[PDB]
Amino acid sequence: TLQKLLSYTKPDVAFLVAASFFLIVAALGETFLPYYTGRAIDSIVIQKSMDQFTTAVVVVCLLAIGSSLAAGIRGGIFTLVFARLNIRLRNCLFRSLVSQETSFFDENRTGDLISRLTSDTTMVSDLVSQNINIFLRNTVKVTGVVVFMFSLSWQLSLVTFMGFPIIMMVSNIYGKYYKRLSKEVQSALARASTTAEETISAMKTVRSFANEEEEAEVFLRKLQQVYKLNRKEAAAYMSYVWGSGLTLLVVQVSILYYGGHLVISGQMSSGNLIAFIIYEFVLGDCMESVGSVYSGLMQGVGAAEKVFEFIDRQPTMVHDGSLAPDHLEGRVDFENVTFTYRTRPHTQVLQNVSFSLSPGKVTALVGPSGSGKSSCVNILENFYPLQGGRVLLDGKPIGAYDHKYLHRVISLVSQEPVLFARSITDNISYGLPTVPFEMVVEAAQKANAHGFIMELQDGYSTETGEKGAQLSGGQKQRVAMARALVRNPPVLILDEATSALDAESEYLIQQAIHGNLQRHTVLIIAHRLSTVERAHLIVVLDKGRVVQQGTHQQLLAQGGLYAKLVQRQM
Amino acid sequence: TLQKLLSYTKPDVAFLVAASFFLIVAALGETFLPYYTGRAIDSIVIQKSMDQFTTAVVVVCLLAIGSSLAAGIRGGIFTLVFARLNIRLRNCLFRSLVSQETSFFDENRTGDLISRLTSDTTMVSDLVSQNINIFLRNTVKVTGVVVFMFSLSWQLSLVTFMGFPIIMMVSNIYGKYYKRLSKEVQSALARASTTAEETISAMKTVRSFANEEEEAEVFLRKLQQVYKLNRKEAAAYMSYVWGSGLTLLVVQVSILYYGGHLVISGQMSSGNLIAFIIYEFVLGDCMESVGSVYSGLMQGVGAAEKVFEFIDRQPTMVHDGSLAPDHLEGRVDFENVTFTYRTRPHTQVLQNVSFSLSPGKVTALVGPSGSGKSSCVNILENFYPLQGGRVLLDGKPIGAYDHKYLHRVISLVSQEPVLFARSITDNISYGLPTVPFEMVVEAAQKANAHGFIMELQDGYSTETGEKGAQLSGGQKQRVAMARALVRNPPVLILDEATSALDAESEYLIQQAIHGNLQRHTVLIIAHRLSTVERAHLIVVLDKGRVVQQGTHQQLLAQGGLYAKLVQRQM
Ligand SMILES: CCCCCCCCCCCCCCCCCC(=O)O[C@@H](COC(=O)CCCCCCCCCCCCCCC)COP(=O)(O)OC[C@H](O)CO
Repeated sequence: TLQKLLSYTKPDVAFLVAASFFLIVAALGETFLPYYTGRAIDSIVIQKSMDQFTTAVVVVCLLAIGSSLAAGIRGGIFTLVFARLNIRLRNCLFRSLVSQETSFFDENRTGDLISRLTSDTTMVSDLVSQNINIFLRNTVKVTGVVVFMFSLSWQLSLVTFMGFPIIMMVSNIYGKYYKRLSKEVQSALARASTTAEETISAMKTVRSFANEEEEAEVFLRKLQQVYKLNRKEAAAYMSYVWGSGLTLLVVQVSILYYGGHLVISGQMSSGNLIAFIIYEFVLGDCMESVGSVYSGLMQGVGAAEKVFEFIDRQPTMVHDGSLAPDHLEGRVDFENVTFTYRTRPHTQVLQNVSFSLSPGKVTALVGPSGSGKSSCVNILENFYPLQGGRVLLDGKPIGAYDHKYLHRVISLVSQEPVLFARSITDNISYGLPTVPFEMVVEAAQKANAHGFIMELQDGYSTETGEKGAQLSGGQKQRVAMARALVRNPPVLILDEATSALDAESEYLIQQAIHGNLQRHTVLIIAHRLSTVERAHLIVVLDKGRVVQQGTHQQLLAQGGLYAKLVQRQM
Repeated sequence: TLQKLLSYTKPDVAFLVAASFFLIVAALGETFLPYYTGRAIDSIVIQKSMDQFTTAVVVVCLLAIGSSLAAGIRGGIFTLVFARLNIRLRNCLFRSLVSQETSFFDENRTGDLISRLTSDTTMVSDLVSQNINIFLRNTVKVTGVVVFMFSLSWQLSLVTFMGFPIIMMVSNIYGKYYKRLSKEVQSALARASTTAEETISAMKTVRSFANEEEEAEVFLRKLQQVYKLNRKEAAAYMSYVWGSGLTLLVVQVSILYYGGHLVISGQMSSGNLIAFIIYEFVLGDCMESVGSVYSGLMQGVGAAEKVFEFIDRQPTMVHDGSLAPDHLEGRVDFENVTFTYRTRPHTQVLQNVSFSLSPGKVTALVGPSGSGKSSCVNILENFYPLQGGRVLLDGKPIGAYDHKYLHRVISLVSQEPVLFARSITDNISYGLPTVPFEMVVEAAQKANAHGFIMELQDGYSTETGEKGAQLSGGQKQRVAMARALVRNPPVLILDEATSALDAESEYLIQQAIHGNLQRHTVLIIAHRLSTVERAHLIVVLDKGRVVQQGTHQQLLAQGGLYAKLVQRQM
């Protein structure tokens, strides 16, 4: 997958080569430093002079200042690459995530698709800011240090290189054993704590049995076992500290003592021995840090397969519409449509339904509250495709009209009309470009929204603050109705609350003034039967099939599947 | 606090004094080491001989071995103190988190009252062990190091003490500024992620407007602000590294050069210069470690307050009642009780109810399906207190009796009878010990619990696996029904949920043996109006006063609110 992660850095090679060059300079400065420290000490003790001027100068000016400056500049350019990579991953992932067909969002969760947008992209940008930085820096420094301490005195080099594996071996053995015993104690305490968790979380029954003493005592037993487990963990820790400490001591004193014999023999200088000891410590620390960072880098490159998982997934439907004639009537028809989801294809919610809607006239819908009525709402909004059948808007199917045009000639208001945390002069005129104020005023009046709006804390621009949860259901549905009416839509798809505790004048006036005195091929989805009393063609349905048509007077006349419900209401 | 926290270590004084002494020894050895290292280098350079061998000995054996062994023993004894303190706190906390009156369990949560237990007692023991370890160790070692590097050469100590505060001040300044800018960048990225989250989490209403593109654009610009906020953070990081590095360098080079002149002038000996530089490094490291760890210690004692608020919180309702007669009659009478909650004391959910149960005679209780009927069982089980009224039980009220004897005379069967993770021989004697297994199977046959026990995959003594889901509704109902008979209770209580998943076999076994044949003053709080199949009395009340009594044939005659329920339902 690293053939991809390169391609999302290809517009950053300028920053990358600048940062890499200054990284290499920083490492070389910090690995040429100890040799000249050794030359300084040797200039003190061997030739007692003021050659120390020139050597302290060589240390302080070029090597030290160069290391510090290059370190700062490498830090700067890597922070810049971090932010630019973060921004471009977030933008590409979103812009190709918000263009999937809705069944995508029905399958996958929402907390997961926000984890994969904040935390995962943070990890896959730290993979290039931090971990590759540290790993490459310390690799260059380790190579430099090894070559130096070979050039200085290869006897001590051979000694310490036969030495370091012994330290690593004993430390790793005892550390792994102690870690195992520590994990065992942690698991024992959690298992012993789950009993207290349950007896706390179900205190009613225990109270009913007067059995609290025999829960304190079982906790005392299930804990008093952990102590006898823990003594062994203490002993293992003690022996681990002894083992690591004494092996490190033996290697270090062997180094210093062989070095002493060399310096007295006359095969080195005091400066080169001090240089060798400092190089030994630097090599130890750098080996430690390189060994540490591999966990983080493995975790990062594992996280880099969640972003690229979604950042290019082909959508399963195309919005290939082209037509957009400005003049419609609104002949919503259905041609034996049967529809099922993509989540459970064997169950059925609509079977060969074929019912029409007369232009410019109300046409409600109702069912047994157990069959699929909402599914006709979700099919007409062109969310999901169809299995069998076809739907058409004034002759041509809805698969042919232009996308924004199609959802501008239809509308929707629903059971839970969500209002995004914005201004109410924006929530109303949501999807269409900045229509002026007076149209919004006429719209809010035409849904009894303008009533309360002027009585809020500012009027129209009262942004729906407090994380967008301040308004109540009545104003909610009325402002939603205002939102659909702004577009002047030839069709409308309306839904009604199950409690129906609102003013309720809006729906009857929609059957009377809002949609009856104008071209509005309104459809209704009614749970509360307070609107059955007036309609045009109540097409009651069940099991995904049409059973009755015509006015609900004939439903009362042919009292099948409907007259049973009106007695269930009273 | 600190005083009680000390009072919960009082049994550990032996372990504490032993570990403290060994901590002192380890710190003293590790601070005596570098002086003798400097003496070794001295003997290499100044008087080139094998007088070095004495000093390599006095470094490798005494100081190094002693330091490492003492560190091992200190680590071991602090692990033992950690586990003992953790155990004692958890035991005492759970001992006094189960003896509180149940209103205290209603008010508080249950996720908190386990997170508190586990993680907070972990923190309180971790405070003492880990951080008093680190703080006390580094205090002793820093005192020793300062005394030495004053003993060696005082001009050098005065120069490095003019040096270290300047390093600390410059690092402090620039680190504060850089952390400020990094925090602002994190906040801006989180804000833009929230504006993307409100569109991910509300996809359907967005799709309804063909408004994904403007959402992608809003996200793009809300990101392209972060880049401009981030360049300033890059410059802050640059200057932070430059400032810290250059100050540290100037201090170090001034010290090394002044030491060079000191060695040239005969004022010192090169071994003491190496000793002084090693002491400078050690002192810097330990100062940084203490400066890190004080914050963790303060956080630890800030968490250590959450335990002692519950350790000795006195219980509200004390079960000081102490009485247990041999035999009894079993006449329960709710006598003008004035019961009141403590979670919403404005309302009076039960005010002066008056009705008496009869020995062996069923007394069903149903109500208006919204009013307070579910409280009577909690009144009977002596959960909550009561202001006025006295439930007289055979000469004495319930409050006078023994706790265990009380809940051994009375039982209950909840709606969803909670059954903890045990075996189905444990549960059928929860509080009652030393039960013969044939009594268990007999009192399981009396409620038809023998059915799904033998066919379950382990025989009789099957453990309730998967955290209590290997049984179902009617199963666990028959289980709890088997519970309420193993104790031979002269009083019984029952309840049942609105689902009524059992196929009415519960009522067949109610009227079978322990409702008519055996003497059990059965009460019942039944939904769905199913208990009217048979009754020896019926109480229907509302909010404290009883409106209807007598057998249900009077309820047919006195058709108030009752005869309409059987016809409205289906
Ligand atoms: C960083 C900016 C530097 C600017 C220039 C300053 C010039 C003076 C400093 C020289 C540059 C060194 C830069 C990198 C060094 C980092 C590693 C380090 O500091 O290690 C020292 C400190 O490491 C420690 O923490 C020491 C603690 C243990 C003491 C070790 C004693 C000798 C080992 C034998 C004892 C055996 C027991 C071993 C237990 C670890 C080791 O001291 P040394 O005496 O070996 O050499 C230092 C030299 O004399 C400076 O002039």
